[PDB]
Amino acid sequence: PQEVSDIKKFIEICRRKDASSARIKKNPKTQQIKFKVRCQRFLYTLVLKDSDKAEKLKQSLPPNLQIKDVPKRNKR
Amino acid sequence: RRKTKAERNRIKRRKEEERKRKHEEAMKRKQQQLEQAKKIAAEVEERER
Amino acid sequence: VNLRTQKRLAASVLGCGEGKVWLDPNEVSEISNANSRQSIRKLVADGLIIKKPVTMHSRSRARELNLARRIGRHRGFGKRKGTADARMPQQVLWMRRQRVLRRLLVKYRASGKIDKHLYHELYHLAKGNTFKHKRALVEHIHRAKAEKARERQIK
Amino acid sequence: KVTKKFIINASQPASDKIFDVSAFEKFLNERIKVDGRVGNLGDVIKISQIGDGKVEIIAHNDLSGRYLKYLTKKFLKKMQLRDWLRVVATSKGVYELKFYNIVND
Amino acid sequence: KSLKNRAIIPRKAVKKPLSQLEDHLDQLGVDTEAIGLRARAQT
RNA sequence: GGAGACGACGGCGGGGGCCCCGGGCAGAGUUCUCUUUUCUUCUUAACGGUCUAUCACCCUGGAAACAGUUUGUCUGGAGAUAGGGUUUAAUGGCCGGAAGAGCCCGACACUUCUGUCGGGUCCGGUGCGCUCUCGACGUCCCUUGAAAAUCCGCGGGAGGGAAUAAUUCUCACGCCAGGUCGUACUCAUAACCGCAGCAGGUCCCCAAGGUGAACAGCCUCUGGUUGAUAGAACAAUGUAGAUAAGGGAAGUCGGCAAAAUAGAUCCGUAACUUCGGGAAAAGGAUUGGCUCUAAGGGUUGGGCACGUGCGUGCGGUUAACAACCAACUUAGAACUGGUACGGACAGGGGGAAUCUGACUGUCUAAUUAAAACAUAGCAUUGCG
RNA sequence: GAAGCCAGAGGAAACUCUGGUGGAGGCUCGCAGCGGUUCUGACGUGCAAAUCGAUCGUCAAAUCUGAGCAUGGGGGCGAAA
Repeated sequence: PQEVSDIKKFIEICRRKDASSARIKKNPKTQQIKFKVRCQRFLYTLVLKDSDKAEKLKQSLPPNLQIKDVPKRNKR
Repeated sequence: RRKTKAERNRIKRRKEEERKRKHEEAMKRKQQQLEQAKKIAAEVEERER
Repeated sequence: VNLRTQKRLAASVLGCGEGKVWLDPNEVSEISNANSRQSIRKLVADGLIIKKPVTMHSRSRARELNLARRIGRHRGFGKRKGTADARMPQQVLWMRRQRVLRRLLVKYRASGKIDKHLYHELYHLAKGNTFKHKRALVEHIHRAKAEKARERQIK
Repeated sequence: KVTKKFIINASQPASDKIFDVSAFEKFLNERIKVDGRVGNLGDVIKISQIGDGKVEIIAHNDLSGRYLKYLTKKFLKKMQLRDWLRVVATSKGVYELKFYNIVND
Repeated sequence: KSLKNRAIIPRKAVKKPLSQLEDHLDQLGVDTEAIGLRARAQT
């Protein structure tokens, strides 16, 4: 797993061809939001403060990329 | 001359403060990119084109 | 009715020893019908199988004995069983004393109370077992300062 | 000055006239100790009844709800209700007294 | 109590019988019919 | 050329885990009385990023009034101290993984099928502790404590290389592939060997709390057992464990056996001697509980003038002061119970001599462990 | 408690004395392990074709031990019985 600290790098990673899926994790106790994109080798995580602009980053993400919110319980 | 324990502790605090300042500066840079996200996406698409 | 399998499965499911598994004695037929871990989990959720809590091992007496020994009880000659060195090594005492004295001498030299020549002389006296503790070293330093000041006033 | 509020809700056994709220308030007044001394509430701890089988505790020291639950279980043991009533933390600082699960035989 | 060899089963893990609860409240002098323990008992 | 690739032992320092202490939420137990109580959960992998971590190395400069420095006396004009840097080394901090997991608690639902939803999972401290690991030292040797597969660096400069652009880049990302065999269970007072489900034998890893010097003995937690034909009675003689008035070896081939001694602190300790020993020689004084006192530690922190938190130029060694934090030993004193105070457990009887083998060591598995054998030392013989 | 080391007191020095430090030894008490001294011991068609109990020797090394491998009866191996 790798942490991406730059929005431009994260957008390029999400525009890569092997980007199979992406998910959004919300941690309200720490007031943070994580964008995780699954590629062939690595899972890339961008960590942001929970904010409206962080919500609008989803619209700048590519539309063909499937994006899902993480539920509160990981059911098997 | 030989420095004292207080001077060594002051140097250590100064280095810790520099590391902290770098961390907040990097976080602020990431935030500014987050508000400038749409223009960044436009530039990435233009470069790909 | 034999419940050895159910007790083994309940121990594995609850993550405890088999001696901590309680099977309901009034539901022996219903428990005997459970042949799978899923049925065992269902019985645990229904409360027919529970995990018993641990047996008490309190530390209260150990803590009170530690407090009494801290304030000085139970330390007499009738209580000691090892030799004085076995209880408290002289090598450990010497190591602590030498580290204390060298730390104090380094602090004094760094702050500028003593000069480097006096530091070296006191270091070798401390290695040669002149000073019993930090207080004795401090009085020796004060007397050396007084003698040096008297010599400077005379000259 | 930090102020903590605690609720002991005994409304259901109080309505069933099993639990005596005034006796419980007297018991808390005589048993809560401050600085290791009973009868030393002073201006630090206030105990009152806010009605409907509820006891309200204001603390300005570091009084703990676990200590309040300990004293509540002591009162239940004195009143022969320990085997039949349970003190359950329902919210932050709220402890409710309720019956254990009953089976119809 | 047998706390030297084993711990006491917690009271919340055992369902108390309604007859025993009614009997104990009766000796404590509580009118149980006015409060209706029969509806409160599970089955 | 390096790695692979290397002994044993000793103390010291760092890190993980375990043990221990305090606070907090939740749950459980105790509650005649007492107990803000006792106990339980409170966790974070590989793989990565980032900031740091002893040795060592580099730069300035040139040390006697020698200095630095370890528990351990080594280092320095072959360049020390000091000041500033560079690097080997993480099981260290933070972040990604990762809370979505696991764990704990609660409220509903539930013929079964099945569950559903809430609340948390936090903050510190300590060490001659135990265990593993790493590092720097040191000691010993007429003993100096593997090899190969395999991987990497360098020396060399053969080839191969550009503006029709080239690239034969140990960088990032992307694409493709990974066969065969073993894998249950026991590892022993019933899964092995001893004719057996035989009190024998059979190689390792992990190893909690109390007492205590201590993986001694005794008691306890986790986890296991409660299996070894049973019931009744209590004669002799047994086997095993004990006590016995007075005497105290009168017993017996023979003090055989038992008893006595035993831990720790202190006083004291002869002959002989290869000077190392003898020695814990011998012979004495003491030891519980309670309430106190004293001693032995760590961290942080100095005034001006300017420039502007650092730089200077100064000025001062009573910080010999304050604030905060912390653990175990040692000594001294009063009081107090007593038939006992290393109260169980654990745990030398001592001495005077003689013979004998120098010592440590070894053998007759299943009757002999010894003056036997070996040993170092000494002497002789053969061999260029 | 051996070398080595530090300090103090002497001694012209070599050295001497005192207090520490240090941690050597086919040294020593002793747990496990290894071994096998003693007992009118237990057992004696035994739990056992050599076992059991107490006691005892040794316990940092000429210590204990696994696997792989070598030596084969006119032999081997033998701290030699």
